[PDB]
Amino acid sequence: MTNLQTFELPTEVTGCAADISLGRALIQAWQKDGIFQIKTDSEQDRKTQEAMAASKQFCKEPLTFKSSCVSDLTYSGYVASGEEVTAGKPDFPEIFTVCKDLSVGDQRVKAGWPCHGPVPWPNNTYQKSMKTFMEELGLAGERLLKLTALGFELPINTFTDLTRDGWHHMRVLRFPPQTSTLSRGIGAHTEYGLLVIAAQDDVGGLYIRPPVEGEKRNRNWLPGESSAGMFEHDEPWTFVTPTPGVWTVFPGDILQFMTGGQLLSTPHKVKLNTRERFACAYFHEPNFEASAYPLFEPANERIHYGEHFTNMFMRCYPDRITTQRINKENRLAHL
Ligand SMILES: NC(=[NH2+])NCCC[C@H](N)C(=O)O
Ligand SMILES: O=C(O)CCC(=O)C(=O)O
Ligand SMILES: [Fe+3]
Repeated sequence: MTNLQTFELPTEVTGCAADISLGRALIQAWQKDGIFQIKTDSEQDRKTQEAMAASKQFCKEPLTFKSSCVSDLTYSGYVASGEEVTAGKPDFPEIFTVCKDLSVGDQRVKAGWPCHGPVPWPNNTYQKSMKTFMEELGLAGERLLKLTALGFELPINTFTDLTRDGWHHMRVLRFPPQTSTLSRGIGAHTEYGLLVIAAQDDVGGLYIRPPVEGEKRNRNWLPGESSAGMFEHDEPWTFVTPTPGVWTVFPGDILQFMTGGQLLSTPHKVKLNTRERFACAYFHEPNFEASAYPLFEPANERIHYGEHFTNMFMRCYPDRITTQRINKENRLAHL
């Protein structure tokens, strides 16, 4: 809580002795702190700062242009400050969401799969910066998933077998400065996939909740057990202090389900600061068609990830044209 643990990942994870020891240490760090940091090399750091710069430049565009970067096929594109709701309350960052960039010629888009479509990019320079960043983030996610399997003494590709053509996506965020009566950036929530890899500038605002002995956690993938808003005003909340040259990593709903709670989907929230805050949250996700399964309970329960993703994003954006078209064309009922 006072100081987060920081790890260096190897370029390749093969299953050697050092890989197993590192994977164990990563799991223990999650089980104690709910989060850890990983050191970035010069290339990872450059691509991070390049993405932040593109984010700041895009936010300087007029609102009428930013609001035009929307799609009714995919949730990729702009989200205005105040548009997204968490636990019914408006969240206040402006966001650009980057999901899998699929042309209208892609077979899944022609088949009308929910959430599948081309990103409404503001320009190609912004596109190149975000795609390059997400390639680098994906390499880290695969390393982390192999180390996580090794740390549980599972076959090395237990999780990466679910992430071939994974539904990886990213939220490019700018939080506005606070007012005297409003400091809620995003309410307490958990993410939906396997891993969250996050970067931030030096302003500060992210808080996470570590595992708490005796504290039962809602299973955000079940009806009536949303994690949105839970524990929001009760300690403990660890401040994720801005630290140069690191990314933060914590698990999502799928890891909690697959490990039977031995890993918890880390609740987190953002408070507005006295200055605007830029951050990027990347989500290393299963394939949209993947079905996650219990690893430690020899059980019929499954999570169809794509269904979880679509359910979650419709609850984030009930009035977005993407949500309207899913309802109008029964795209989720179809799924
Ligand atoms: N699309 C997201 N990842 N949103 C993160 C914030 C929480 C989200 N509004 C929810 O209700 O679950
Ligand atoms: O602001 C951050 O660092 C993370 C924001 C976040 O949790 C999210 O967008 O899901
Ligand atoms: Fe989040």
